[PDB]
Order: sequence, then C-alpha cells, then structure tokens
Amino acid sequence: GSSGSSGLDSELELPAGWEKIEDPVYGIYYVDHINRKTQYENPSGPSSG
Repeated sequence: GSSGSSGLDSELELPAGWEKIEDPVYGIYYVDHINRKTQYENPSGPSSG
C-alpha cells in the first residue's frame, strides 16, 4: 500500500465531498460521498492525487 505518516494538521477543514457527522452512538465520523470512504482521521492538508 503506502508508507509514511499522515494527518499532520488537525486544525484544517475537510476537502470537497468529505463531511463529518456527530452522533451519540457513532460519534465523529467523516463520510466522503466522492471516494465513498469513512474515516475519523483528517486527510486535510497539502496532498494531491
């Protein structure tokens, strides 16, 4: 897959498609309607692809 580190800056908002959701049962989870992925981490930052 990939090696290295990620999620360095956690003070930035999420890119297009991504949308954080707050639930008392699920908690805080980011749902990407574009990539169709769900992760609590914040891919925000200088990262192209």
